Amino acid sequence: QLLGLLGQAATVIGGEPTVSVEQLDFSAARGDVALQVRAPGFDVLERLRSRLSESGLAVQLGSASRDGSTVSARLVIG
Amino acid sequence: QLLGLLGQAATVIGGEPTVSVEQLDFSAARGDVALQVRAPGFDVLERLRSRLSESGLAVQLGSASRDGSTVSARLVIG
Repeated sequence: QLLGLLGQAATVIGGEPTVSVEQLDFSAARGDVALQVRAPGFDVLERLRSRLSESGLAVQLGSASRDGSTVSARLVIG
Repeated sequence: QLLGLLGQAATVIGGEPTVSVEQLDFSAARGDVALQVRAPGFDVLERLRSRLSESGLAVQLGSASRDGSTVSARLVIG
């Protein structure tokens, strides 16, 4: 079902213009979608996780850290 | 400017239910989306390429080979 999931996540992440997707990958073997994202701050990552989850997606937000103007984290979408 | 790219590709690929996405990776450094797909036959991969291109996506279909019941190839979008 990692086809509606992709499209839905992409639409939700597009509703957060300050979020950038640096890398993204899925494998059938692993079973989920992993995204490396950057955002101006942690509140934006939390909101994005909230929006993905609200849309019905299983989402995990990895540990975030700040470097300069942005924070970065790994998102896992079921 | 590729969240819609991925979202659009997911919709087009979803219109080909016999195609399976085994792996998918994107990288901003690379600048495109690579997909490892399988399908029952080459005609399905060619139809999928045609549909992605028809939808307005830049698409390249790598060399395909058969193993057992399926063929496999690499798709590059963007």
